[PDB]
Amino acid sequence: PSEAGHRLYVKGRHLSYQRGRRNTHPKTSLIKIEGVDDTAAANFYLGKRVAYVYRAQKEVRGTKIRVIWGKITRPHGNSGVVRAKFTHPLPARSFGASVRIMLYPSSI
Amino acid sequence: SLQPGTVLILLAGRFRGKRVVLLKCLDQGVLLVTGPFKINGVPLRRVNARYVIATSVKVDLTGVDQAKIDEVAQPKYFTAEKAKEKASEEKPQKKPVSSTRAADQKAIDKALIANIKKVDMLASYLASSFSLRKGDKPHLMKF
Amino acid sequence: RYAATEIAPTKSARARGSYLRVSFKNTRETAQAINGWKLQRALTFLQNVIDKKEAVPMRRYAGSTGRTAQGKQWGVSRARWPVKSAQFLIGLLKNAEANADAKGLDTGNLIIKHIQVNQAPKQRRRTYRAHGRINPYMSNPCHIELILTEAESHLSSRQRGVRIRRALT
Amino acid sequence: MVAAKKHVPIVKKRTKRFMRHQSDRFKCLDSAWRKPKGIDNRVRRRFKGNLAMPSIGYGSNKKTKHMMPSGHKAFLVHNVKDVELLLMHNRTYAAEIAHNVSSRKRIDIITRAKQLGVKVTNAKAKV
Amino acid sequence: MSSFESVVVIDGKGHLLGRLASIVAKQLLSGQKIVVVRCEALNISGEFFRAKLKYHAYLRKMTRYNPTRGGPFHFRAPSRIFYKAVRGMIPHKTARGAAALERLKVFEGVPPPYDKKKKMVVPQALRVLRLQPGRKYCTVGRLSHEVGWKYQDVVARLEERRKAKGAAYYERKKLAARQLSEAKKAAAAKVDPKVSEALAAYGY
RNA sequence: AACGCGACGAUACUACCCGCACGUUGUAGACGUAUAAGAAUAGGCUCCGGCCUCGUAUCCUAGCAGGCGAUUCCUCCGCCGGCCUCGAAGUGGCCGUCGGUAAUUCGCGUAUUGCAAUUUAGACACGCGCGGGAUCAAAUCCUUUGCAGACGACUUAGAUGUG
RNA sequence: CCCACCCAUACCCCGCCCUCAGGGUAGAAACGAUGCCCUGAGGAGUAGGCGGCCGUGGAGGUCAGUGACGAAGCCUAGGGCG
RNA sequence: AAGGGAAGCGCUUGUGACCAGACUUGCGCCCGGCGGAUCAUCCGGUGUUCUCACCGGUGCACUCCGCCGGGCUCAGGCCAG
Repeated sequence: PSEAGHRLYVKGRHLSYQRGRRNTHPKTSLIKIEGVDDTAAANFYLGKRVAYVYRAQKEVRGTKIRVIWGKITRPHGNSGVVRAKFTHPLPARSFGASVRIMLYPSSI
Repeated sequence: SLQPGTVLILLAGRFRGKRVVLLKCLDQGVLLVTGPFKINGVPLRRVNARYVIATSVKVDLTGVDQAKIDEVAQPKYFTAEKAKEKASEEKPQKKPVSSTRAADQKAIDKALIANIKKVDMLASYLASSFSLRKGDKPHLMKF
Repeated sequence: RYAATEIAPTKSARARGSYLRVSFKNTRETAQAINGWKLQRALTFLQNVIDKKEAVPMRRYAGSTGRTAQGKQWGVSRARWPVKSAQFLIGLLKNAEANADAKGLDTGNLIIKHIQVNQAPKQRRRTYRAHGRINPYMSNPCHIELILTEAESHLSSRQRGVRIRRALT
Repeated sequence: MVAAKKHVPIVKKRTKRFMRHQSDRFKCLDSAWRKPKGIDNRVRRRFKGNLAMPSIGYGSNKKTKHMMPSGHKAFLVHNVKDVELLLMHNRTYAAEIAHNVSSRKRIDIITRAKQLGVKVTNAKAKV
Repeated sequence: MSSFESVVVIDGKGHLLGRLASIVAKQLLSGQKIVVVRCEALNISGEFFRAKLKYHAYLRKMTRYNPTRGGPFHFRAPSRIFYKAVRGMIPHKTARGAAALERLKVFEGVPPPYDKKKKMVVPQALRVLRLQPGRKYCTVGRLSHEVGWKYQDVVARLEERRKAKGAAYYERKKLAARQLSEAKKAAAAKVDPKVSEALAAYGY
């Protein structure tokens, strides 16, 4: 009987797209890392993988759960918020929503 | 960070978040690792450097058959029969392990556990699974 | 021809009327009121409408219709009594019931599957108005049709292996 | 053969059609693009948030122009002589039988094109 | 420490209204659930007649035709004042703003489900950490009471009962702490020399 | 407040309650979703030794997504019963029984998911099935009333009676 | 006063379309030469000027063109090219 | 299917529904079994672009043409490490 956990990812929250005062660019998204506060800690996670995991209505190939894949590109600002590029822009309803950030590819 | 005979944490795949020992470093990002099998259930297998994490703990590798290791490291040991097992398997039954894999795994892990049981609680550490627990920040922690 | 072409003609009874001198709006409202019901209940309801015992709700064509308590039978306040539309629908329903009897179906278990009221070519009249104008009085006829029927894996290798695991254990 | 010539990837800069202004509000106005000639109209003045206007910039690559996603260029075919015209272009051109060709001549064209290896886009229409 | 939790419960005593509303609104729009207590203990900087004058100007602003609909509904509870600040700080006229406002809950006092939980404070909004000691400040509860809030005494009495139960709970907690200290001493007089020496070096 | 809330009466079916088989059902988005003193900040806490910048803390954390067996352990969880407790939008404690339980150590199984592919796993709500207990309801139309009225709406009365 | 950060169609690098300018292409194994290859630059636009393409009714020639095994027309949350 | 005091329009996702493509193997070798003489060379006639071909003859088991039972090379669609 274990009684432990299984988390191998770092929690993140998709906040918004890269944007100005008016215009928003859905090409890149802004991700807040759990526990990252500064640019050096962000630079640790640059290049790391990221998955937006959601659920749908129809099971297509054995699962009702769909994923969107991407990677961290560069730090954003001084807060450690990271800029992320995905295979497809995020659904824009996932503003303030959970993403799983994977430590592969790893260099440590 | 990775040397012949070092404990790594596999992060992805069937054995995700689990500690094994890297034995030999193959080419094009391929690493030959073993559990050992009798310790944590991981057999002789090859994984990817970009998906492992190298831990500073070094296991005493003296007493292992390097000829056996590189004989296994020859680039057919898995793919040569992979098609045979795929055809054989596809009420459900576990498909049999090859006798060659069984013999080499037995020799290698016999030597490896003989070396491992010297340092304290290393067997338990290798059998235990890796996990991140609230407040654990990978960007600062030393492995 | 009928709009509802997905109902077989050997199990259903249909009635039709063309170029009927009734109000299209009132006929549509009362046909929608009697839609989907049993034949006997529709006939009783239409006779009650003629007798001013029950009223049809005014849902779409409901300009300045006074309220009546009978409207609460429909969750509405605005209801009306289209006697002439009710009479012509009773005529068509009796014709369809006679057709069903001829075909041999059980009249006690028949529902109004399809009902439709369409607009017919308009029939002109003219009346006299002051300031040198003549007012047109196009009457607004409608076609009616009704039909009654008897009431009654490309999984991946990882997925396959994981399912083998849970099947074994 | 079935496979076409190796070609550079077919990239399409824009996929959705250029809709004429106010066509969605007026039903007498069809969706075909018309150049607006107004002096204060914002589609012509190119204000942001308005409909885009066709330009030569949206032009497709010369190497991939007039090519179907299969990698062939469509050729309208009326008969067996037209498919024998397409004979020497198995890897570059495809046969598209005209809409007014009868079923029997369609069968003949399909047979000849199968012998020639020329792909027919609409071989299963009347099957 | 930039951590994600189920619900963050903030004890609002000693917090400045605008700054606390700013932090709460940013968390809400980032996707965190916030529950604020003791909005009657919230504080507003400046002087109390300044705050009362601002609220009286707010009361003056009112629709003519029908005060029943459309007019600015001048909510007089401190919980509603803090909610007004957060709503003005969040884009409430959109789906995302509605979602954030649904993620927010605000109360007077500490209801029973939240008196058993841990209440956190925001250092960037604390009155003691922000206001210069010579400056005056007012209380949202007093402002609400003198503008027309009807339940100052009720929350005061409920707070008194809650503090009594908290005193009893803390008596039990101190007993538990003393017993735990005695147990740790008695056990450390045993364990195994090696174990204790090693746990030390590590840091525990 | 007609999209604010509470209490109570009766609730035929549908299924009202109860247990699980669950659901290709939903969710502004589980993955340890762990953590109650109060009060002051030109002071406070304490076992009365002392301690207080610092929650970069405490708890918890090992076992085929967590097996089977064995020396040793009475530690920690869970469910049901009794006594009490909690009302601000309603819970926790004690005892008991029963079930599970590495704090030390060991053997047998993991292989093949083939070099990664979300580690489909939580919660509440809703829906389909069973088998145990329980009950056999109302409203509107219709007629009537005038304490009401433009029509609606409202106060009333129709089942045996002071009708 | 100092540091860092955010972004415009702007500035820099790359790809693609078009236009213009500058070169090459015959004892032809030779070309929709009105073609093809190399290099660079440039791209807002009212009145106005020039060019090329699309469509309609009818006429000459041609496709030994299509068609009752279905022309034209019409409808289409079915597709392809520009 | 959407709908708390307008609809409608542009960029970009997501859900649902409905669809066009692509792929099904091609090429070449090591074999073996075959079915067979459209191998070469030379001779006669014919036509041309004066050295190139077609016919008729000659030419039949490591020579040429098609099939099969295999093995190997290469190239093959989609998304990725």
